[PDB]
Amino acid sequence: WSWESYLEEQKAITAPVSLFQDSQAVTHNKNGFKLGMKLEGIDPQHPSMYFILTVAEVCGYRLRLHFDGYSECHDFWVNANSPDIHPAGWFEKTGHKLQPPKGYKEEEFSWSQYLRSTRAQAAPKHLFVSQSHSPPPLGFQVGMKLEAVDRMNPSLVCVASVTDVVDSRFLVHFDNWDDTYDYWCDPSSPYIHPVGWCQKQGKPLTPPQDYPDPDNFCWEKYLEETGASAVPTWAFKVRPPHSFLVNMKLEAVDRRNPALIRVASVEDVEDHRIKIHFDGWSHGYDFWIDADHPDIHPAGWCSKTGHPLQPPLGP
Amino acid sequence: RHRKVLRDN
Repeated sequence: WSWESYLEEQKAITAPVSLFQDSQAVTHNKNGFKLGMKLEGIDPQHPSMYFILTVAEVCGYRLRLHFDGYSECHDFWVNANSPDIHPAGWFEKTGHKLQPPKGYKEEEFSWSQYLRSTRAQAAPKHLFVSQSHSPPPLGFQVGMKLEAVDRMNPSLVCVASVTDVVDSRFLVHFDNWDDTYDYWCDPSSPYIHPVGWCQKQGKPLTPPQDYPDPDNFCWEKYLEETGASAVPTWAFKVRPPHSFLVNMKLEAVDRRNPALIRVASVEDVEDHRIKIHFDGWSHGYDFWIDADHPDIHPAGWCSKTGHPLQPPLGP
Repeated sequence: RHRKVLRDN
């Protein structure tokens, strides 16, 4: 099986490398993560929370992470250039809470004591693209407020806060709702807007959960009572639309078995999202993904990184 | 996983 032959038989094209972000495309970086290395990372189910994680498996430029003390059914894959993972000790030097291994208390945990007990190695610092040493997203301070699409109820644009800032990204939280709605952004995110956007647009603004007299929510009053400032309007940047076109081919991580990466096709497109189809499979498995998601790649990515590529289901 | 829903509690 080769891309060349397949693109020949299917009279098709891959999405050009130049349509992807550098981080989605890069193949020449070695994976320096090793089995059993320990580190800190975001829980994909609770994006505001940080946990101790151990390298459980490595495949090409990808690694499987395991939550120390918890069940192996929570393991997840990331790329070796993930910004969502950090070296041991990062939480304390940067103002982040670390959830201890299952069974520990928070001040019963130290890295030096834990590495002694486990006889494990911390993943070396030079492996991590994100250590809170890069330029911050200009204008986005912790505690500032903004309006944001609830991506889990995306008809709603809502009162939101910046709750975390790490290198070039920041964490959006929906005031008085739980953290499961939190998501990480940069200043060009198409899902976020300055305070006052909804009313300039003539769109309803969803106030904090159970806010008194929700219809008469007023930004100026809410800001004053919470002792908060709005993110300034100049900090918000326009992201240009992607240029992926229908039928272009690429490589995508399987959401149903994320250890796999499959031959894929652009099935449909929006300004900032693409609908993926896995060639050879039911359209029931098709799915929308943001164009900047870390789990889509140009053709050749698997080959060049040392990851198996799943070829289309044949007859 | 429940969507946002208008309720009266």
